[PDB]
This record gives sequence, structure tokens and C-alpha cells, in this order.
Amino acid sequence: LRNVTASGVIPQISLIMGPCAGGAVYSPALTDFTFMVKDTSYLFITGPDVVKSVTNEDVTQEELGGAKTHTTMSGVAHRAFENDVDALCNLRDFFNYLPLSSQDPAPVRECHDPSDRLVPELDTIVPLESTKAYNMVDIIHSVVDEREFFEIMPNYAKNIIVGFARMNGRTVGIVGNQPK
Amino acid sequence: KTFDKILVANRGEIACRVIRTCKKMGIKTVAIHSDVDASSVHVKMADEAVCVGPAPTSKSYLNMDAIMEAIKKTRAQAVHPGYGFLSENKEFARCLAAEDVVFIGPDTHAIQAMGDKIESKLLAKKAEVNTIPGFDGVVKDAEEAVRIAREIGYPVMIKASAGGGGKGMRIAWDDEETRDGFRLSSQEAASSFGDDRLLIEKFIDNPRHIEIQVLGDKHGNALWLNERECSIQRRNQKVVEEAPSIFLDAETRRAMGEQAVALARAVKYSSAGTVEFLVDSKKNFYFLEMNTRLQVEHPVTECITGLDLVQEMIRVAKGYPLRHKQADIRINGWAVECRVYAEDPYKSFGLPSIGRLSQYQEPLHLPGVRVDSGIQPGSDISIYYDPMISKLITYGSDRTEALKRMADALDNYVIRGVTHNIALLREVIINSRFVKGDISTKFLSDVYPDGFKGHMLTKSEKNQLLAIASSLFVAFQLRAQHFQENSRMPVIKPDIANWELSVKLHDKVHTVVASNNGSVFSVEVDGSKLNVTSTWNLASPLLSVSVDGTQRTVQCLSREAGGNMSIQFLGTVYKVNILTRLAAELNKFMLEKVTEDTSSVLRSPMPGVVVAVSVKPGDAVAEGQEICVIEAMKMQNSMTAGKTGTVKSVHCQAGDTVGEGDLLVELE
Ligand SMILES: CC(=O)SCCNC(=O)CCNC(=O)[C@H](O)C(C)(C)COP(=O)(O)OP(=O)(O)OC[C@H]1O[C@@H](n2cnc3c(N)ncnc32)[C@H](O)[C@@H]1OP(=O)(O)O
Repeated sequence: LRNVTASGVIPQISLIMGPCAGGAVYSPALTDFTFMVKDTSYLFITGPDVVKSVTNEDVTQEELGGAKTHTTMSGVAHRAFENDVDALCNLRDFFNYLPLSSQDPAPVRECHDPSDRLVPELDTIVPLESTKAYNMVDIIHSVVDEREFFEIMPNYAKNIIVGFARMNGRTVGIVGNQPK
Repeated sequence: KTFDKILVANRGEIACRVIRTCKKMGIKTVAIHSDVDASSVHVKMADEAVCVGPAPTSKSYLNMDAIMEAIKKTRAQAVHPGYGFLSENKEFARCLAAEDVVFIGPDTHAIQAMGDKIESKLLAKKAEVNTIPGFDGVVKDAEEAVRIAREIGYPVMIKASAGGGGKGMRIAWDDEETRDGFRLSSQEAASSFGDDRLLIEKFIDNPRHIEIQVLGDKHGNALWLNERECSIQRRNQKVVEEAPSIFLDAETRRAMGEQAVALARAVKYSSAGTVEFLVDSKKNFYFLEMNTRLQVEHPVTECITGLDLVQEMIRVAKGYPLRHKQADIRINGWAVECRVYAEDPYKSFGLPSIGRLSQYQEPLHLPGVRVDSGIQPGSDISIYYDPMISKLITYGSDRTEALKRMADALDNYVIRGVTHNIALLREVIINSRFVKGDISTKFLSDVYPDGFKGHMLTKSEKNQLLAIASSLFVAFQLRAQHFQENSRMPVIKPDIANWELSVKLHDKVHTVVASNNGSVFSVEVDGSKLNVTSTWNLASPLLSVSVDGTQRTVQCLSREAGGNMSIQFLGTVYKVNILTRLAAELNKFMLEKVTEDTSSVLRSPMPGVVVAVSVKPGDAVAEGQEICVIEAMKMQNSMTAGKTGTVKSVHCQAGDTVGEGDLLVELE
């Protein structure tokens, strides 16, 4: 009830740092972003013991609800990090993008990247031949402040790119296609 | 006065050089390009351009028939091919002259005259240069090997009458090992390729490669310019050259310059070209070869002679005499040139890389620096062409000023998107043997006997690198806290007086404590006190810092939240992982899991039909090299290699249909 009430009012971030079973597995479904730790965190309702007892299927803990499954195939986890220390370091960086509440404007931070510079690298990215793919990320990185881009679900639904970046100090969200 | 319109039959910086000179002269310049070079710099700089053909050069820059069509289509009067492609192609010059188009370069007589080694040696004998005699006969006896050497000279080489690759070769100096070398080769060589006839000739020790340039005149005149020292090379291609050698005094320069002219005036070489000499440790100069074409080492002599070689070649081709006399040619200072390639210097000294350029900034704000480049940001470098990026030329009043300015230009020279060879150039020019001049044509092979490893840091340099990396780390941490104030939710900046860091380099972990005093960070690195002062503009590709009075330029190439930073320091990229004290103390509890690097296994990223495979087993593969193309959904998905090597097996062929995850090619 609180997680639903807070939706659209305050950001809700849930980082999974270990196994999660039963009803607990639904709270990340109500928050805004879910992150995991590779080979350490799990998300499932029932364990492999129930799957084997109910149906004639063979599965292990990692296959059923491991971080790799949820960041690559089911689309449940927004990103997995290698270990606990790196996971929290990236979480601090992610935090700095978001406002404290929905009543606040997108945060604006000190920026040294001139807002009026040109990016000549863009003129030749897009081929004239219609059947030749190009990497959309090259455009995104060249436009955003200081070439910093935070990519969400890098391994899931690769044909569309979404993520956070700053332009002239202000946090923006970026959505685009990946022709590759 | 001069030509109204000149066509250039080349691409890249050499085409740019001609376009700039023509514009200075008021001459319209026509460019040619392939379909992939349509957006290259020389195409945009030229006044008119004609597309000739597709990406491979054999159909675009060596297609003389398509070029002839472009020459007449634009009503060009003269053609300047630069170097490389059709500069020595006689059939091109013949069919070009047949149409009364002025060719800028050698005529076909000079090209054929030096066509082979026999005519070149005969010219050196007639022009009277050197070409040291050998033995015009077969050595048969045990005493002939030494008796003949006694009549001609001292350093004597024994080699097979025909063959190579060590086919009984030995180097001898005195008579005892000359006799021994012959009899060994004459009795064992018969067991290799069935031939035991030995010849003797004369050799030199630690050679230096020295060029002298000559400017020919159609009226019979010819002048010689200052020499070039071209000893730093890999895979028989030069990378660094110096103009005002060091191995010559005033008399030697005149003596050798006159001989280079004697060659040019005896074949009537009314063009610009180069004569190559080898000099031994005793300052004995021997003829090596005569070249007919503007060399790639012509932008370093110009900085001390004050000439413009392209301007002069165009007037000579029009029919004007040389504008100078020999008494006016002198050394006005010193100039050194470095060639920058898109190559990995670690992989057997220069393995080509493939890629696109995302950041590019030439050091043109520094004194005494001239950058001659054919690329612009958003340029691609590919397997079809020699991976040249630029030629960096630095000049000064003395040898130390030109070298110091070169060192500065290399650290302020931004190339990102490809792998480059700046680390190699930055270390060679500062090598104690290079500064003193003890350089031979095999210099790099003795300095780096196990390959290129990168710049090696000493104690003080490690302390400066640690202090810079630690201060830059904190500078980002402080910038992260400066928000516009939100009147609803006050933000309180943490009062962090000291930053306690654990800074891991290669295999060592250092203890660093930093504090901020405004623009300067006071950093203690394992007990050593350093003060790093800067403006700390964190967006610029070039960050200028002063560490205890020492001026450094560094580049931060990448940053991660986990503390990983990639910092280029003195040309070499160092990997440093900066954790806070707390993160480093707890990180020891993490399991050191290691995964497999399966970069040799190239699988299809997308289902569809295979339309091209660029390889067969044994083919060389560069990083980023296209291997396979799979087409579906009206799109061609190019699959590239992530590993340098050769192909071991090609599993899917063109015409085959593959799914997602199927194996296409397997590398060694
Ligand atoms: C249908 C629903 O949605 S309701 C789901 C109900 N959920 C549960 O009760 C838990 C599910 N099953 C389990 O207990 C599993 O063991 C899981 C989910 C806890 C995962 O197991 P593991 O990660 O291996 O932890 P493990 O059970 O080995 O931990 C052992 C210790 O944890 C405690 N523990 C383990 N499971 C439970 C549990 N279900 N309830 C309370 N304590 C538990 C025990 O006290 C035990 O003590 P010990 O330290 O002496 O061993």
C-alpha cells in the first residue's frame, strides 16, 4: 500500500543484494527501478524445489531466478552489477540524476561542458545506403554533457536504447532506436 | 603565369597539401575519390571532385582509364599524382602524355632508367659516386677468400652466389675467420640447395640511413637540399625523421650533395626526388638508391630550408627555371617529424586497427608545431588504405628546442576512436640514445628486443601520477556535490577535510591522503608531499596541471563509478582503481570469480542469410575488422572480430542461412 501510494510522488529504488522469495519479490515490481548483483541476488516466488515437485521440469537456482535471467531475458531487472561494492558505487551515481520528489524540477548541476559547441563527428554517422546499420550510441554519447550516459537494461530489448544523461547541467531522459 | 586547373590523383593529406598550395597560387584543384572517400577532407577542400570507383584502390585510384575520363571531363591541364598510386606507373604517364596533359613528376625515361638495379649501379659508376667493388668471380680455394679481400678492403662479407636467408652467410673482418667462414660455407652449403659457390663483397657496420633531396630543372640545372636522417623505422617503413642529421659536417654535406646532383644531371632528372646513402661508423658514405617521386619525408626539410616543394614542382612542370641558387640553401634551425598511424604498437610494432574517430584535436596552439593531416572528426580508417592519421612536424632553433616542442605536441594531441602509436613516438624521442644521436637503422630492434612495453615510470613519476589521479578523482567527487539550491529541500555539503584513498596501480596498492585548499590539492603519497595546482576544468579533453612546479598535461579517457580511471600520462595509458578507504577495506571480502574470454568465437548476433565472408582460414584479422555480413529485415548486420590473429575455421559460408547464436567463424 505504501509503495503504490508513493508512486509518482517520490522515486523508489530497489537494489537486490541476495535471494528474495515469497511475497517480498513483489516490492521491486512496484518501485521504479530494480537492480541486482550478478551471481548473488535472485528474484523468484517459489524455489526450484517447488518447480520439481509440481511439474516434471529440471531447474537450478540461477536458471530459475538469477540476475542474468532477469537482466537479459525476462525484462524484470534494470541492471546487474558485478559485486556489492561496485553496485553501491554505481547506485550513488544513479541517485544523483533524480529529483527528490515529483514536486521538484529536474536537478541542475555544475557543468563545465560548453553548451554551444559543435559535434562534427555526427555529419557522417548515418550512411547514405539504406541497408547499412550504424550505432546509435555514438550519437547519444557525442551530444550529452562530457560524454557520460547511463544505460538502462543494456542486455534486454537491444533494439531500443533508453537511459539518463545531462545536457547543460540538467538531467534529461533519452530514448532512441538501435538500427543495428 | 601558371596553370588554370590541376587534377590531383591521390587522397588524404598529400592531396590536401597540393590543394592548399594551389589555392595559394590561385589555381583551381580537382580531386578524385572513391565512394567511401566522398566525405574525406581533400574532397571538401578541392574546388571540383569526380567519383572514380568503389572502395578498393585498384578500381578507384589505380584505374587509369576512369581517371583519364575525369581529367578530360573537368578540362584539367596538369596532373599531380603525389606519391604511391600512379607516381611510377609508366602506362599512365604514357597515355596521359598522349593526350597532351602536363604530368607533374618524373618523365618515363627517369622511371625506366632506375627501373632495376643494374642501371642504377651503372649510373653511380658513371656519375662517380661510390658503389664499392666486390669480387667478379667465384671464390674456390681456401686462400682466395682472404687474398681477394686484402686487395679490395677490410670488412668482408661471405655469401652464396645465388640465394638468401642465411644461405651460408657469415660476417668476417680479419683473415682467420674469413678463411674459416668460406670453407664452412663451401663444404656445407651443398647440402641445402645444392650450390656451394661463394662470392665475397664488402659491408659496413651500424648503418645510418641518410637521404639527400634534389630538385631538378628542365634547363639542366639541379640543386641539392639539406639531408634527412631516417633511421627510426619498423617493418621497413619510416616513422621518425630528422632533417639536420648530426652525422655530417659542412664539408660532408657538400661532398654528398654534389654526388646526389651528379646522379640527377646524368639521367636528366628534371623532377624532384631523393638519393639514399648509407654511412658507416667511420663516416664513409655509400650509394644505395635513387628515388623518383615526392617522398613522404618532404615536410621536414622544408622547415629548415624555407622552401615550398609543391609550389616549385608546379612551376618547373610549367617550364620555369629553378628560382634559387645553391648558395641560398642553408639550415635555418632544426626540424623533426613523427608519423602517427592508427596502429597498435604492442602487437609486433604496429598492427593496424579499424575504427571511427570520435575525438580529434591537433596541437596547433603550441609554438613551432605544424600538423599535416588528411582527416577530420567523423572520419573512418579502414583496411583498404595505409592507416595514416597525420604527420606531426616540429621545428626549433636548436636540437633540444625542437625535441622538447615535439614532446609537448604529442601530449596535447588528441586521438580517440582508434588505437594509435603516440606512446611509442613519445618514448623514442626522449631516449638517451636518440637525444645523443647513437641511432642505427636497427635502433628499435635492440631497444625493444621483446616488443614494445610502454613508458616505464620512475619513483618521482609514479608519485606525480598517483597525486594527479587522486586529485582528479576528488575533483569529480566535489563537483558532484554542487547543486543549485532547492528552496524546499536544503542541501548540506559534507564537511570532508581529508580524502583517504587506496590507489591500486599495476600490482601495488598505495596509500594516498588528499585535502583541498581551493585550486590546489595537497596530496601525501606514501609519505611524499605533492601539491597539484590546476583550474580543474573537467570537460576539456586536455587537462593542464602543475605538480610541485612541474608542468604536466594529462588526458582522462574514461571513468567508472567503481573507481576505475584510464589516464594517459606521458603518452602511455595507465589503469588506476581508486577506492575510498572504506570501500577498499570491505572489498577484500568479495569472491575473486574469473570468467572465460571467448573473443575467438564469433557468433551470429541476428538471424538471416550470410551474404559475405571476408575471410578464409589463415587470413589475418584486426580488431574491429569486418568478418561476416548477415542480411535480413532490409538491413545488413556487419559482424566484426574482437581479437587480433588469423582465422582458424570459417563455419558458415555466403549463401547459408543462420540463426541467432550460430557459429560463423572461429579465430586462433
Ligand atoms: C507462498 C509465499 O509466497 S510465502 C513464502 C514463504 N517463504 C519462506 O518461508 C522462505 C522460503 N523458503 C526458505 O526458507 C528458503 O530456505 C529460503 C527462501 C529462505 C532460501 O534459503 P537460503 O537462502 O538457503 O537460506 P537458508 O534457509 O539456508 O538459511 C538458514 C537459516 O535461515 C533461517 N531461515 C531459513 N528459511 C527461513 C524461513 N522460511 N523463515 C524463517 N527463517 C528461515 C533459519 O533460521 C536458518 O537458521 P541457521 O542459521 O541455523 O541455518
